[PDB]
Amino acid sequence: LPILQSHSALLENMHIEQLARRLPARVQGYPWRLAYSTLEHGTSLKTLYRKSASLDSPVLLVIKDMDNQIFGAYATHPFRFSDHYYGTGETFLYTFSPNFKVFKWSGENSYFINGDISSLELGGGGGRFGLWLDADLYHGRSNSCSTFNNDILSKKEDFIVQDLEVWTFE
Amino acid sequence: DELAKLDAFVEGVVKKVAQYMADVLEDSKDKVQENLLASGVDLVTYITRFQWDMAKYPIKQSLKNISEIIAKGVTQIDNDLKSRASAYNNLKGNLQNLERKNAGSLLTR
Amino acid sequence: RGKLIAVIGDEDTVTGFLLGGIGELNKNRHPNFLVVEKDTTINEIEDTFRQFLNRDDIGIILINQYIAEMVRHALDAHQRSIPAVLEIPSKEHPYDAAKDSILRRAKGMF
Amino acid sequence: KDRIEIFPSRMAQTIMKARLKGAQTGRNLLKKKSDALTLRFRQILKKIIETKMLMGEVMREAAFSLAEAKFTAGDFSTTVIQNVNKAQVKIRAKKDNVAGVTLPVFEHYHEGEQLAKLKRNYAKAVELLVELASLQTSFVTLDEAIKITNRRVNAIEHVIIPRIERTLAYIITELDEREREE
Amino acid sequence: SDPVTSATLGIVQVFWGLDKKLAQRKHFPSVNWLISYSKYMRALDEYYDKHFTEFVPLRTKAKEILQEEEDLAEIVQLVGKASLAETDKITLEVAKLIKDDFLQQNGYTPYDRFCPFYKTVGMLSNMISFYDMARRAVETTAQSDNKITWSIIREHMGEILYKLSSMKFKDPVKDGEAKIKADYAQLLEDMQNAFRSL
Repeated sequence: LPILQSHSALLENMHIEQLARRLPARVQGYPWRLAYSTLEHGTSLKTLYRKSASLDSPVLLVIKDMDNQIFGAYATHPFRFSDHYYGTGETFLYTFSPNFKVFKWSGENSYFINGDISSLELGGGGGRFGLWLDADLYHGRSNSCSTFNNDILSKKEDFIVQDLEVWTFE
Repeated sequence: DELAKLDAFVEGVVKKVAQYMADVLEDSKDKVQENLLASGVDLVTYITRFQWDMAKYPIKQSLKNISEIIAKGVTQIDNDLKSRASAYNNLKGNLQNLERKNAGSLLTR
Repeated sequence: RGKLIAVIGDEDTVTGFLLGGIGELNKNRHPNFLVVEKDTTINEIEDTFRQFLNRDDIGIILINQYIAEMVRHALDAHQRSIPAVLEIPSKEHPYDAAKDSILRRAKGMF
Repeated sequence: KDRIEIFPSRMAQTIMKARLKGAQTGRNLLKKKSDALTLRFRQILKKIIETKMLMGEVMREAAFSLAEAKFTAGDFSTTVIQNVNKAQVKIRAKKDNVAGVTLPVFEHYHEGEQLAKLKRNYAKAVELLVELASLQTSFVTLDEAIKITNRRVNAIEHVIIPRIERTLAYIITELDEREREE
Repeated sequence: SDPVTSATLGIVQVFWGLDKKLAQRKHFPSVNWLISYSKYMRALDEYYDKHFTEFVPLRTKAKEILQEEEDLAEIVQLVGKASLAETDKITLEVAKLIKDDFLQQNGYTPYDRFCPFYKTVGMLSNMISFYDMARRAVETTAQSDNKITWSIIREHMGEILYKLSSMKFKDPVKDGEAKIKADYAQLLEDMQNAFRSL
């Protein structure tokens, strides 16, 4: 019943079980491949976009902060540099806090994913982001945004990435 | 015209992915045709109760862009069916060829 | 606008590459092909090959290798990169092997 | 000439040490340019001998198509030579860059079932040939630029740097003379 | 190398060196911006902070642009610009603008006999504002189906480049501080509107 992965490091089986119940029909019954990991490939946003640039299927983002909280997003499109917001309403944010919560689209706006040379972010609605990351994958921020109506995904609004992974279904 | 070609394509992908499920399940074509579902409801219920899925296909995009979103996903389902069907049929062929060498002449056995 | 492609061949690979849509005849009514019929004088397969080689409208020259070989003198003497001479194979005469005028640059390497 | 003719002084030392660091820097950048051009040249040589092993398929099939087609129809080549006019496959020149060398390349653009099979089986051949001439116009242009670059790397190493070093050794020798006279 | 120069640079807090290449090419004043120095730049820091606020970041970036161009110029002589990135074309072309239309100053004409420090800070503010916008437009359209270049900016913005290169021709004896500031602020608005329109 639990899914097949080609390796793993931030997720234990109880995280795999609870995520795999929620992923869309698009990606049910596919093995998970590790596209990027800070622990395998070194730590930078330019490396994350470089490893993602060949992809053409959805991705799961997993983050562990320095307070050990696990959170991230499921995103309908790979993380790429974009002039404007992109993605579709099957995108969601999630956290284990320590109980698993998932914040699917509110229907209010389509500000799902935005990538820049110096940051990656998800959500919108004023100055808010459900998840923002710096060029180093060192500082990030999470606050409630009206795209997802999310909680704070970390233990704090402002956080340090301990480590980060991007998985693709392929 | 572009939609008229795309309808004939996706109707074909629907007929292929339904037919190959009857080839896999084997038990009876009417029981398979009765046990087809979309969104976990009977197809007559699905069509009768239709509402556009905003999440999968965005309303506020152009008709052309929505058409291409539907075409890409259907093309993926077609390719992945072809891959999985080929990989499954190989086991079915090989297992039958071992059975054909339990059968046959004392020369071929 | 753009260049043409030109053809210097046995009659069957001038029906090939012509049922392929290559090649015109210009406003001066100069053609774009040559047909090495069996009684062709050896000068002819140079006389037109030099005309192609220093026209402006020809981008590629396609030559069946056995009649590049009849002019191996004039053909290896082309040092420029402007019209590219492809030594294609033929029918019953053997296919493209060694002896090609361009591959020879890599003498210690191919 | 053995030396650069500059008159001995601490100003002349400062200038000739600036030339020496200049030439030794120029040599290392030109050695990098020579390698980058040579890596592309040893790549497209593999593409050339690979593509020529597809001719031995697509011309065979085209030849068989022609035999079958002329066998079917009785004739074409008596008239499809004579029917030539303004015609539908041509070349646009186009460009690629390698370490600042510009390479010319070509781009193809386009203006009864046995005859249709023959039209496919020849059209798929001119798609090898317009590719292969892009590789051969690149290769012949890239070979020239490697030779010019390797000649500069050699001239800086064998001609230009030694003349600077002989000049710089003379200046130091003459400044010792002025000091001993003083 | 001289004993008088060697003794003097052991003492003085400011040195303005010449370049004989600038002198021979009739660029004036012929001051070498890569060997000159001032050791008063920390002492003046409170004066600039109180009276100007904007300037020290502009000066800092100007000295970076002029050193980056000196690093680029040694290499384009060997390999002929064909490998050069768009940000680096942007860097060469702003370094020229600074050299020719800010660092160059004719001392024998009414408009530039004396350049006041508001005229000086205003010109440099606009040239460094152009560099920020132009570099952002190029970088922010890398990894794109539509990509900006220096040539695209030049074709779109030739009248802004004309206004920028002409800022030196304001005469502070005819035109007051308020007029020169209003003209230079209108050129910032014209730049921002032109880049927003690109």
